[PDB]
Amino acid sequence: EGPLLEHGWIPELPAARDYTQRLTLNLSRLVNSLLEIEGIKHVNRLRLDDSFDKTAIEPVKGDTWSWSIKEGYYPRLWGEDPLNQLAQQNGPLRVIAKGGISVSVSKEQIQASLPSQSLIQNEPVILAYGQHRDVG
Amino acid sequence: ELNELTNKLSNLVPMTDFKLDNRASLQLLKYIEAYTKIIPFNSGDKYWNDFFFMSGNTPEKLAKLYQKEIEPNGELLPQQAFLLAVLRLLETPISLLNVLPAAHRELYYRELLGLSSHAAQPDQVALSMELNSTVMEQLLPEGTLFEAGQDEQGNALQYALDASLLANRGYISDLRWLRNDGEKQWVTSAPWDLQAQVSLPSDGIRLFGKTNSDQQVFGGVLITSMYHLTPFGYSSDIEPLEENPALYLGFTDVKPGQTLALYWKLKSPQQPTVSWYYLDQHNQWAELDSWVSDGTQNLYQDGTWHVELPVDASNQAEQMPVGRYWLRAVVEVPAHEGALGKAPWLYGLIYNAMTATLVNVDSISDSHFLTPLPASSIQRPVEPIIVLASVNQPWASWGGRIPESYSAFFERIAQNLSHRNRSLTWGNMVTLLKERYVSIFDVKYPGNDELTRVPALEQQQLTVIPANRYNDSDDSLRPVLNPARLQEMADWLQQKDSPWASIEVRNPEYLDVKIHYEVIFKPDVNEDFGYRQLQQQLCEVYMPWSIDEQRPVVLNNSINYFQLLATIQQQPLVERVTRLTLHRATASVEAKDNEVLILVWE
Repeated sequence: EGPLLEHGWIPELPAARDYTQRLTLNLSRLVNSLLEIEGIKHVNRLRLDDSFDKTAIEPVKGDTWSWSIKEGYYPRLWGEDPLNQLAQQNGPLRVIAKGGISVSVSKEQIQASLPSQSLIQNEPVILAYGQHRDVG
Repeated sequence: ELNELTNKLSNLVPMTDFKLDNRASLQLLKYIEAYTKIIPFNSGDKYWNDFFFMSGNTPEKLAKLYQKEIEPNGELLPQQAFLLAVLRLLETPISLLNVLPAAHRELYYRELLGLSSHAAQPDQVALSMELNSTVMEQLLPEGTLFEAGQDEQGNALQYALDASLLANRGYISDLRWLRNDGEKQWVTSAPWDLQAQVSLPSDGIRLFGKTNSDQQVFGGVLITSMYHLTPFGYSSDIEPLEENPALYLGFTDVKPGQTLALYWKLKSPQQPTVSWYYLDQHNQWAELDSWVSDGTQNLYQDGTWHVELPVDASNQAEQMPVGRYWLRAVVEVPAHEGALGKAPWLYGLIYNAMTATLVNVDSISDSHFLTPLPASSIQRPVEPIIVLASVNQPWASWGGRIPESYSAFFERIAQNLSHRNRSLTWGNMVTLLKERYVSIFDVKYPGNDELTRVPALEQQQLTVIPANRYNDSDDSLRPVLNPARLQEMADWLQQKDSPWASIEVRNPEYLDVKIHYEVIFKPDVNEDFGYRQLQQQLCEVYMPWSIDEQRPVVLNNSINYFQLLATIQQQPLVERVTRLTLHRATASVEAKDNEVLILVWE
């Protein structure tokens, strides 16, 4: 339907918000996307540790989950993600397993279990020839 | 997996979930790939695994062709289609090997351990049998058969009476009571009157309730100090008016030689010890309790009771209507607060009635035992009795259970080998109450912190929470048993337990945790319809005992703040919530011991 896409087809759009105004990010929808996975039974916390003040991200009127990033910026939630944040056991993400045992992981171990995407190229569609017959 | 044999094989053996070989066909070809890469294809660096998987064929693709995830193309390499033909043969020794641990278990229970399986349980039904106008008396023995229709794929369902009643023409014309709510003023209700043709209304009347058909007894609004005016007519002499609610039954077209047999359909919270009185020609009530042989346990449960109507009981009498014979019933309701301490609920009452049990239990297929048989079904007997006019069932088919399936028979014997009919531990007390009693929804243990602080606490208190099918107190969200049958559950479990274990069951007090949430909905819905609809499923999940016909699902005392917040999000009409504001009478609230949480939305 759309324009010619050499890589993949995009039948559904991600519905990107406009960048004329500042943008709220509502995370109350996140929990069931987080509750989905097999080993996860629930989540215990959802907050930010005072790293929003550099661009004055204000939480909107009453709800704890939403935050509004100021005009130009876009979220980068964990920059240089596993080695900087997730593996180091500083706790940006604290896993609690069997009451309290609270196990952790390194950087390279989760990349093997990470889904690796595939670069796909879309060749043009043609009808190949049949056998030429001497009707002449 | 080989659907040609495994239909024949699964029908003979139970074939449980566990398999001795979880070896899938994709899992097998990776095992044969690591095997063939050792075997040397001669005088070459390449091995035999390059032969068996030659041209664009990986073992993940060959498993796709075998399981037919890919349509089978006409050209496959012959040494590969030789290999896929072998795995089609090897489904046969594997499928006979998976069927063996199901047969090893059944050999253990039946051959060595000697255990049997439960047979089908016949269900009985309330049956009211009215006569014609042509005769007065008609006798029918034990073992006459009534029926309605036929079971699917099998025989007809017959019902037989257990005791030989004799029928008489007559009915329950009048049911009225006096109740004593206040001093010096008493009210006179008339729910059932055949002479004004008004019926027993709305399927069930609260006995001694606010009917608004009452008229105050103005002869007794001041106590007498007229011909001695009392309720329902003039009395000959002084008669006491005691603080006891009592109901009067009006019998019609019955001769004093004949007997009367009622079936009461009752849900009573507590049993009232009743005494029965009948009219006389001297206008004095006499005791009837020698003649009553009741199985309703003084109006506790539903049951039949037959009374030969006593000799010298008089149709014509003072202080009562003259047309009908009358029976008095004095109810001693036990003193208790709330709607628990009130009267029975009285779904209905039928005359000339006697129960009827199922005749042949082995011939009937399992489809009939799944549901209770429907109401107003049996309308005729098997053998045509010509003087009979009609039979009818107003209610139908309590009790009766399925013949045991091999899945549920294994769960039954796995319980008997775990606790062995002694309630010695906390877990054994939880299941042993749950299998025997059908009124129990769940039992929850008394917590984690309680068993570790323990400065010599002998007394243990199991907190039972019942279903909405069997609750005596009139509260849908808070179901309570009466303490007499609640004490009887302790007396059953005292035998199984240690003699030093003083064990008693109670209902837990209900903590109310309130929430005040704001939530933005779909663009094209009104929020008041959206608030009410979302509240019902939220009331259902965290109070599963409240909604009728629910299987008992095990659920913890703790409610999580985020698992609550996610459960709101899975409704189809929700879009986004703002805040929850958990308000215990914002974090996750955990239930203190002997307490159960109930959500409140205002």
